[PDB]
Amino acid sequence: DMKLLRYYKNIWLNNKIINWEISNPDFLSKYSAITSSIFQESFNSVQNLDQLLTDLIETSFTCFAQFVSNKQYHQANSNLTLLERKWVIFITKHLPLLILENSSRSPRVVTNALDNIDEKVVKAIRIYFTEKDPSTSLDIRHDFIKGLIMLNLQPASVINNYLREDQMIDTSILPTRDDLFVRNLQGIQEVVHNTNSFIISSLDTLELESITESITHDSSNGLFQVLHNFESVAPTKQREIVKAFLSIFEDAIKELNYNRIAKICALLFFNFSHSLTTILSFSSPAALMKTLIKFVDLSRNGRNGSNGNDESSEYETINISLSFSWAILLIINLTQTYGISVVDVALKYPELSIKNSFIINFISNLPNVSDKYYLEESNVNDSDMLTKSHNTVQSWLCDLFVNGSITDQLIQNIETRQLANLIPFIVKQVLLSVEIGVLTDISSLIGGFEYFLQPLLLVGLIKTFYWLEQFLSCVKNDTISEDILQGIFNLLNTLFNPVTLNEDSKAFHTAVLRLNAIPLLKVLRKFNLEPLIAKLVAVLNVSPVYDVDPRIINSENDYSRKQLGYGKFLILNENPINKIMTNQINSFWSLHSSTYYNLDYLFELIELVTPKSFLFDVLKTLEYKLATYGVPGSENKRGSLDSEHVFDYFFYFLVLYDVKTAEEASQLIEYMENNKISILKRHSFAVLLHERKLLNDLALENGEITKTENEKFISYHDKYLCMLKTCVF
Amino acid sequence: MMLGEHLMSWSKTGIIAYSDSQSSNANICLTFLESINGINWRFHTPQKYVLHPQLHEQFFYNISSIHWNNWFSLPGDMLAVCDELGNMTMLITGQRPDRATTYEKLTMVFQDNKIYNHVMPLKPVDKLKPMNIERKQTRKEYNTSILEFRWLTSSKSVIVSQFCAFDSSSNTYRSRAQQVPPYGVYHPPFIKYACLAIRKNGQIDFWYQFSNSKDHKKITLQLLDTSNQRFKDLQWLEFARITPMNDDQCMLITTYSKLSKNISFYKLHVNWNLNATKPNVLNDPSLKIQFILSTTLDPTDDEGHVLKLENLHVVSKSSIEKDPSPEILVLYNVCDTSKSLVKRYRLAPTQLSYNLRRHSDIVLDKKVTLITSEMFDAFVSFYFEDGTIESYNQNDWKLETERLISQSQLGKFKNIIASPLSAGFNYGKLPLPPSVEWMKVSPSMCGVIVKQYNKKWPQFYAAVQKNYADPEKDSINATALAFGYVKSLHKQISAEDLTIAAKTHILRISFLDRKRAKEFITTLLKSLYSFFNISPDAPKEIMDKIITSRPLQKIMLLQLELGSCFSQENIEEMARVILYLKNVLFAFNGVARNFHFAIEQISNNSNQQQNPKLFQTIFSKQDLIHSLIPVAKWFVKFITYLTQEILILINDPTNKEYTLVHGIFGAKMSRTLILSILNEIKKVTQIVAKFPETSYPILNESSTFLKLVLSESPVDFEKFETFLVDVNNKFIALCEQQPSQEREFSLLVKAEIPPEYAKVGDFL
Repeated sequence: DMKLLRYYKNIWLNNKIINWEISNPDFLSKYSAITSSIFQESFNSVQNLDQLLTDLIETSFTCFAQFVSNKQYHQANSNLTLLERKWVIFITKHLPLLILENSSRSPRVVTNALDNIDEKVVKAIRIYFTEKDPSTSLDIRHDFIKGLIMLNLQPASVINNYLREDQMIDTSILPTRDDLFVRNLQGIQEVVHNTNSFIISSLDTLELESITESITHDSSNGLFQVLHNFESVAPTKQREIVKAFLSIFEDAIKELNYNRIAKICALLFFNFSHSLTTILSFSSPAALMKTLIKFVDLSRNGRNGSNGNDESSEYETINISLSFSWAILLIINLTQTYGISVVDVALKYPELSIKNSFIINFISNLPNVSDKYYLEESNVNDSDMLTKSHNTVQSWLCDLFVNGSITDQLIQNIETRQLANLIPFIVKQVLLSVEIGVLTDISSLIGGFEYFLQPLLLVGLIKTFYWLEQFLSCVKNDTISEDILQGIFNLLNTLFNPVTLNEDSKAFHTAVLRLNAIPLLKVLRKFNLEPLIAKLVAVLNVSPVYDVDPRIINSENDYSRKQLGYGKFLILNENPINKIMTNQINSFWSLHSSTYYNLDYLFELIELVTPKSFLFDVLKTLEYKLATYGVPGSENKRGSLDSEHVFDYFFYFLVLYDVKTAEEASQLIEYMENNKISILKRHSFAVLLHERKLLNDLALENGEITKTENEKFISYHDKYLCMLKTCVF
Repeated sequence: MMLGEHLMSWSKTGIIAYSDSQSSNANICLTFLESINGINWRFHTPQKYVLHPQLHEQFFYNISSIHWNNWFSLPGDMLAVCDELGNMTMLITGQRPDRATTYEKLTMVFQDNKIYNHVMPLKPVDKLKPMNIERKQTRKEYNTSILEFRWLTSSKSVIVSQFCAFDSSSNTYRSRAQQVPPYGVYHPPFIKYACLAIRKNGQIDFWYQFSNSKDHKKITLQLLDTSNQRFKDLQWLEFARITPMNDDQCMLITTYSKLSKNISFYKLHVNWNLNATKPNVLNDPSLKIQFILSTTLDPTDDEGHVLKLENLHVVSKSSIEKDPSPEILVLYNVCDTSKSLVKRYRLAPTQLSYNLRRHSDIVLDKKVTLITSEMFDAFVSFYFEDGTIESYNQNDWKLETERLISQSQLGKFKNIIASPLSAGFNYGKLPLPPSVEWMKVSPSMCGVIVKQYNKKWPQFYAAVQKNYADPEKDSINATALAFGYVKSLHKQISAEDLTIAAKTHILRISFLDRKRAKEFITTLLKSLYSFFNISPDAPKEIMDKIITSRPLQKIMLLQLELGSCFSQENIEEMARVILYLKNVLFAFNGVARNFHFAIEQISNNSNQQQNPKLFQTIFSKQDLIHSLIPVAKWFVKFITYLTQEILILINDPTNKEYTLVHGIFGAKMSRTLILSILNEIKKVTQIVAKFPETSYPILNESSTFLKLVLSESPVDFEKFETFLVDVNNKFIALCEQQPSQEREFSLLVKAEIPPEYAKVGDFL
């Protein structure tokens, strides 16, 4: 009963932390109703607020303990750290606020909560830190108490209670006020009394050149200092800062202010000191996606009311081009590393035109470019546009490779969407021609590729880098002479190492090289070679990269006698898929091993084996273990109630992998009782169970299946519904 | 869940080897079709066997896939089965270490775990003693789990037919056969055989055996030839379909790795002879691999409905078709909608002034649960949920069962028919896939095999036609079934499935009008001769070629089964006597050639009489002639039956039940065939008289008895010899009197004389 409660609560917290639902004001209500939902019988106990906060404290600490103490059994390079940073952010940011506006400011309850923990967590944390590395080794408990001090929750005499008996902390040194302090140009810590005004004032005077070249922290801009010093922000103030961006960003879309839109996207993309992760950890990524995709979709109507007959048009067109081009880079970074799908948001919001959405089909075909150039895709049945489609290709090739200048007429007559596909087409044709031997002059091309770096033509580089590895992978296996190979690097180095960069293109060029750097580095090392890796490692070191082996980035001289793994999930012959899933069967059945409570290592494992084979190889294999060994935890093989709770562990886990939000549960109950519902959950178990339920019922009318077999299958189905309806999601 | 696409395999010789998952003592089963009482059919008794990795000297594992070597022009007897653990067990049938055996007895070649040679003849489980073997379930998908198995053909060429058209000028159907040169990868003659298997981890295997040795060799590689073993053991391929391409020694390993969520393409190259300058030094083939292309799948349709990849089946396309690029049929299902979309892609090189070009999209109204590609037929089968099957042709993706309705009749070639399915013979209400363990359309598409959970025996469903009351469609149907066998013989298929389907339609015809059904047989078998460019109205030179032809062993067998229900009818009797005369032909002339060579061996081997080899040679000379005596008794007993009917028919010429006597004499080659038998009989007796046995008088009994049985026959052979000779001359002058080609068919098959030639019947 207690074990059931703790398992259910740990999996519930893990799922809710993954699902970005911390910002939901229903967190405490669901956490309180967990106890009543788990026990079918009525449990009418008045749980006081201190009890709720204490339960949250030990639940979070034990969950983090298991999360960090299950990592040694993983592969040493099966690196997934998004959830680790997510735990850190939650425990250091939200729980202090949860106490702040949920607690009664009782110092005793905090002492009881942090004194009731086992020493196993402390021993494991210290052992792991020592193995990774006396040097200052602070734990997550110190950061928890420090945040409470800034909120006036506890006096400065409380931190000394939990400190080691030999080392104290000076009370005066610890910050005690929640006011923003920034180092000015003269070194005085200035008080930022107003947050929104500070952002807009700095944003207006912000320079796009100061993004990556300003390695030093002594920058005159206060806002840029905050990004590199993001780890020390006050607990309550960062919520205001995150909310400040949202209100400012939504207003910029309404007013069509192109200057501030492009600058904002540059800060968020690079993710200095884990800046972007905290943003999703406060606003829901769905709402952020909706406004962001509205701009990229509704921008079509904005080009029919502007006439290029003013000297500010070239300023505006560059401002328009960069505002649109940067907004694309924000989506790709979110989709690739942060695990968000563009298709899902269109289904949830009916106001988005799926069939007429250019963004949706662009991302899914990002690494692949069409061999033919089409001005419009929905009207391929017409030939009038195809006549001038070839005209555009020859017009741009002659002007950029022979004339050496870009006429203003070409830019005005073409849209950004055609440019996003025109640039990959031309570079592919030129690069392919060079490789075969059609093009033999390099020097004219080196200057030619310089024109792709202008602010007007910046959006054309997004698809250029993705195609490179597919181009390079064939090159790696194919036999290419060094004379051609050194030429390929010469043409490539022009895009990689420009001689000069404009004040609006230097940060953009680094940003695009950061999206698809990792697979490029692996292919390049398989072979003027060093500068490309030197440039690639330089742009990889500007900010941390998630789920990457740090040995790969700095493998210049380190030789640890262990082969590097470039992927999130890695498998060897010594530890094949059999051993891990046999250890999963030992955990799916007897809850052995230590790979559980790790949805990083399990969700990817499910996909690698597919939900069908994952469920098929465990459901029917359970009987063999059950028929011989028996139900663990009971010394008597009497009754099926003991085995009933064991089945609840397996079915409750599958529910969370299917249901992700609150209102979604109320609609899946109607799916079972019988269009838009199953669209979002193509790979869910619920679809697989329901599609077989209706199909075998059809055979029941025709009588090709025994009645006993049909009764067995529905037993699994009704159990899934029964827990779905009795538990609130 | 996906069905068992490779759980069962119909061997080209009729053996149905399928996986067994219910018996606790066996994992494989063998059976075949047999006739109950000449009319009905039943499957043979299941011959259960047990396969475990430790047959070389104990728990056995489940069977993953069964692949008969029926690909291309291979003999189709060497069965190699791969278990769930990844061990490839090769079983040879029809051969024993010491002698030759029938097709229902198995034998091992080698076992893989390292590979070693161990020849051992397997025995059935039921006959074997109770052994200590339990069904251990390998519920783990190992690195060595073979995804797709493919066989390698030899350098032999295969000749098949593509289609037939109705020649309205002659009001007859015409077919053209085109030779198919080998395409893809083929193993040289000096290698006994070769095979390829792709494992789920990406590791590849290449088993081969040298024709001059018994030891087996294995060469293994991995697809992802990276410098790190971290990614070597990561390629968990969901689908790995190997389609040979027209490129020399190349196989397109179309794989879909969910790790990178892209349909990656590969190319595999093999050099059979590394050192062509040293033919004597047989070097191991070298294996090479080269990455080519990778693409991402489309998320949505045109109208805004998302898609999920259900299956990735690429068709094995030869160079015959207009665009030889293989069709990558990525199936998608629109969720909560009965529609199912099948997007088609083709791989083509990138041209200057590779890539995947999208041709079109095809929408199907029902969800698909299984896809099986037909062999040597170019037919993709869509096993929908409701049991209906819609086979789309590879050429145009036009439905075969509805092609006639939508065919543009006007043109030079009309009524293009490729299979009996084009006529309209649609399968009935098949059992629902949830209850079905596995399905497989029969090779001729005439019926479907269904294995049921509660049925201990395989079922069978045939094709039915709703408009059986319309008499005008008999002309098309007979021609459609005529071409069904034409493809089967060229592919050396038994085509027992097609025989059952033809009889059921004939039976329904005979229930209403018995007269109509008889004409259906005559028209049906006539089209076979036209399709194969063999003419029973040709001059006598071609007639000798007909007797030695294999098809008469099968085309005559057709009426042996299609005419069984007709009691007291001579349609089957006429075919059997000619067929048995062929067996009678193999008796005398089969040994007349053998006996002739024994004459020369006597003279040249007369210089060593005391050697221990001549004594056995001498004994065998006079023993062989003894075994012919029982055959000669039936030979005399046969000619008396026809002579007896002569006396009976004279008194009552109006008896229709004794019309078989007319056809026997009417057959043109039979009169010559018996004359040839009488000729060699005279030659044998003359040779025996010229060269009698003198060393041992006791051995002369067999030679003397041969003379006695001929002289003591109740009817003199010389008088009977002139009987058939005179019939031939009279039946030739009648052809010049009036030209007719149906009389040749009538005297050979119908065993009757047309009413327009009633005067000819009185002469006999």
